[PDB]
Amino acid sequence: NGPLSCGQR
Amino acid sequence: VVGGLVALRGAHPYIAALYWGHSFCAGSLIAPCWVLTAAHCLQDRPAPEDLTVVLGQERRNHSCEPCQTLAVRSYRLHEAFSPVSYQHDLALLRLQEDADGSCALLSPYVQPVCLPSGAARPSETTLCQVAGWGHQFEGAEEYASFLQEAQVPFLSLERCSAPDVHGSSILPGMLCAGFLEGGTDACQGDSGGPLVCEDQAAERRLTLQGIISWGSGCGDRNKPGVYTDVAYYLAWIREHTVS
Ligand SMILES: *[B]([O])([O])C1=[C][C]=[C]C(C2=[C]C3=[C][C]=NC([N])=C3[C]=[C]2)=[C]1
Repeated sequence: NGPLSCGQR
Repeated sequence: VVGGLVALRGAHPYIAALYWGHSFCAGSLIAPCWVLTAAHCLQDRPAPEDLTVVLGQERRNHSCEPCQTLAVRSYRLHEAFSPVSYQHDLALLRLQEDADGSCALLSPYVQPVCLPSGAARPSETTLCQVAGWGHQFEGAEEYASFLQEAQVPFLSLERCSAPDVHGSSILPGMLCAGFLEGGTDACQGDSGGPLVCEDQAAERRLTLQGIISWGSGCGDRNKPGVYTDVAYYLAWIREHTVS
């Protein structure tokens, strides 16, 4: 599924 | 930790255990080849060769199926760390890669934690989880065997600095969390532990915001734990994590 992003949404 | 309960096996993928000589500390996987800990853990400057890092552990010093053991190739203490004030209380561990060029081998039990946004303003309302294998009460005889975690609210610097809390002891780069009422806290043996706090602006809603640094007495009244403020050090972490 790939990584879940660590970014501000 | 005091006032907490045993954490679920899949509950703490990020947490790392650090062993050397007679010593122990915890830390957080913030990238596959990098652990963030407290500098005061490595105050005595042991040799990387003597350091053993174990990822994916649930029971302190217990072998397990998801567990992964790793050597440490080097580590960096923050250049301005003080063993007296504990200001700037953080350190980076560079994990040793294997022949395939991998360090941590990610899985559901072993995964990095997101770094903090930093720009967003800190709030008292924000809630955090603190975790560790240290003393479950003050005067405790041994370290916990199963990882404990407990929920604690963030505490504003202006209220932690206030003279009824910790006063002049709270410096730039530090942060506090816990109930002024007491009861829930990290304790001795919890050094280098990750404080993970709600971040409404983050996609995972959860980021590493503190490193377990110091306090006064396991869970005492009016005395929250003091943590290294990870967001304060983003630039330092980015800069020495290219490395
Ligand atoms: B460590 O495992 O290196 C460590 C040694 C001594 C003390 C602590 C410690 C104690 C403490 C008491 C009450 N509140 C807090 N937040 C702490 C943090 C760390 C750790």
